[PDB]
Amino acid sequence: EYAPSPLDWSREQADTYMKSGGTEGTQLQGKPVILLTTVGAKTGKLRKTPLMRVEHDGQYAIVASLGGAPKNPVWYHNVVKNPRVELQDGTVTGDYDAREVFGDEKAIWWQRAVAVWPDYASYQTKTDRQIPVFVLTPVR
Amino acid sequence: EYAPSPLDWSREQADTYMKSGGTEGTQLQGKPVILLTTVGAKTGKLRKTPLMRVEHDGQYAIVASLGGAPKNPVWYHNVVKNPRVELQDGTVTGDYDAREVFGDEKAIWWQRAVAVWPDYASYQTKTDRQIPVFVLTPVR
Ligand SMILES: C[C@H](OP(=O)(O)OC[C@@H](O)[C@@H](O)[C@@H](O)Cn1c2nc(=O)[nH]c(=O)c-2cc2ccc(O)cc21)C(=O)N[C@@H](CCC(=O)N[C@@H](CCC(=O)N[C@@H](CCC(=O)O)C(=O)O)C(=O)O)C(=O)O
Ligand SMILES: C[C@H](OP(=O)(O)OC[C@@H](O)[C@@H](O)[C@@H](O)Cn1c2nc(=O)[nH]c(=O)c-2cc2ccc(O)cc21)C(=O)N[C@@H](CCC(=O)N[C@@H](CCC(=O)O)C(=O)O)C(=O)O
Repeated sequence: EYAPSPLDWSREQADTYMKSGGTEGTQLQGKPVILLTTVGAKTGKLRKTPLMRVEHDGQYAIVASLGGAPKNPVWYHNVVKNPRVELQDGTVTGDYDAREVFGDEKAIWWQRAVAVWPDYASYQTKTDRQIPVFVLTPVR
Repeated sequence: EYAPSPLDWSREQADTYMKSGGTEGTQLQGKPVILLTTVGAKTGKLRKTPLMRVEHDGQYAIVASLGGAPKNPVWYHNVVKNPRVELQDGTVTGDYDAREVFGDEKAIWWQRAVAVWPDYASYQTKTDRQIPVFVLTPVR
């Protein structure tokens, strides 16, 4: 009662990430965090979203978890509509194309994500909604 | 003169800016440079555009001119359609609302811009078309 909401923390972390040029706000419980920029599905405004860092050979994966909620985070719809995103990993920023993965291809990235953030597994057991995963490829 | 083509240079400067987290690529002939993020008017894709830094009390101005050429840079149309932009000044990134300015209000910012980059004045004498200027106001 009177404490900030999980959404307030997320906003604050994003802000710190931006103000600091990727030097602060890059961690959550000692695990690395990236900053995603998406284009609003409806408004066309830039939205900043801290997410866990899941990386393999220059590609990143992002997970639309929101704890184990019934409904996807709003940013999920931004990525689907506008797959050109920006991902900042510490001081390094790049543009990427995002592609939702399914089945066996997803299970690969899902395992890599759980290795970074074990709670993802627990999130999935809390809900029948299949937690989306996108794979991000640098533009070349 | 062994200069790179203006497109290639722009891409490269933007890239350096992004890779370095605003620590490199922030200068052009000893004058400061910002990195503008816009949403494509038609595609909805993120575009990164290095521009001269023109600043006053937390607001920025940006000037739309490739030399004194007949047609506006294409990013001009992105800002008109999608006035919510991002501006990176060195390590600092923020969200801004952009509005095109005219008459007396423009002349104020035009003076500040010429102080930073005198060539702007010369660009305007090469064309009857009035070189656009936007004023960017922080939001959030
Ligand atoms: C070719 C095009 O680039 P541009 O026209 O944005 O280039 C303008 C240049 O000014 C920039 O490269 C700029 O970075 C250069 N520059 C500077 N330029 C300055 O002006 N001022 C400065 O102070 C400055 C400083 C500066 C300092 C260092 C440096 O390295 C460069 C600097 C492009 O990327 N094309 C791409 C993307 C274009 C795009 O955004 N496309 C939109 C299309 C929206 C549109 O145009 N809508 C209508 C237009 C119709 C109409 O106009 O009525 C349509 O296409 O139907 C989208 O994605 O949606 C492509 O073809 O794919
Ligand atoms: C409430 C909403 O948030 P959301 O995008 O649904 O999801 C909440 C997010 O904070 C949340 O998903 C993540 O940021 C939280 N989060 C992680 N969330 C995850 O899902 N996965 C992670 O791995 C993760 C890691 C993480 C690490 C650190 C941290 O601080 C937060 C982390 C929001 O930001 N609303 C904004 C923007 C909404 C938006 O994009 N609007 C759209 C359309 C909206 C409409 O249709 O009404 C538009 O502009 O077009 C607003 O209402 O103005």
